[PDB]
Amino acid sequence: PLESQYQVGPLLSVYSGIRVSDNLPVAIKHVEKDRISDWGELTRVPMEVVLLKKVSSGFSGVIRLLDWFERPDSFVLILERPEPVQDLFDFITERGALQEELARSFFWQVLEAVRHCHNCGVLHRDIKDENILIDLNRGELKLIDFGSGALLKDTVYTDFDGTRVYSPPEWIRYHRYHGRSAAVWSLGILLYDMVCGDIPFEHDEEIIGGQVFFRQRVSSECQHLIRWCLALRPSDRPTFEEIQNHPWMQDVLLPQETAEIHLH
Amino acid sequence: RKRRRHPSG
Ligand SMILES: O=C(O)c1ccc(Cc2coc3cc(O)ccc23)cc1
Repeated sequence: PLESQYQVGPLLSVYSGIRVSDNLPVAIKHVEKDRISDWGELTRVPMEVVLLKKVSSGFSGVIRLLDWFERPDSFVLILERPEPVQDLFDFITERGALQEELARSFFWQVLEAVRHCHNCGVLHRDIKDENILIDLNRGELKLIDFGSGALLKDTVYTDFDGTRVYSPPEWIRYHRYHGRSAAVWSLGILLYDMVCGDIPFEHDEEIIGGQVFFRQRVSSECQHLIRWCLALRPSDRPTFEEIQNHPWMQDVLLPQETAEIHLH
Repeated sequence: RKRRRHPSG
């Protein structure tokens, strides 16, 4: 039973919760069956549950699915809840454009988390600041919301339900994309968002236009990485290895250094 | 400049 094992709190459809077995903080996410796009098996479950199980492990860069329940009209997902947290969207809203040292640490942690997803056969398809939680005391970032994800494949994708302003121009123009290169595009949008204080593009014409204007002082090295991730042609984009070998990405802070310097 | 969230779904 679901109501007995957890104390359900108010809204955060995600609710705050505590696991009665040990007073562990949890997030209780409810997903209505009628709105579920893709299904998979593990036992028929939402694709989101499949992907969350495949990435669940000791690696602290992705949100951990602790348990799940099926109800007549919905599935209930018990997710870990770090405290204290703030999502990266609210963090950037309040603080504005982040120092490049902080953006480097955050972006590096997102890269490691996305690599973890891909290593586990999972494509997130909705990388954005809203879907990233910041453990304010440990300086560790967590990728959340796999509700738009899919199994990682090397063939073309012709469906997409993530966030359009983070979607790549080949999706806008031709409604097709490949997983890793579309992911790198969204990471370019995220990095610009970090160092400039907001995303670069709002309209489709901007997404496909191929021009990146910097509204903030950003180093030549960081500008180059962003423009490389935002190459119009997917094959012109860097691999994850090329991103992490890029000159701007060197000498990253440790997560605890990041918290002590920038979060405490 | 209006910074805003963008629903996915
Ligand atoms: O969909 C998921 O996967 C998911 C959803 C919610 C959480 C828990 C959470 C705790 O504090 C928050 C603050 C925020 O601004 C956003 C989310 C949270 C975790 C995962």
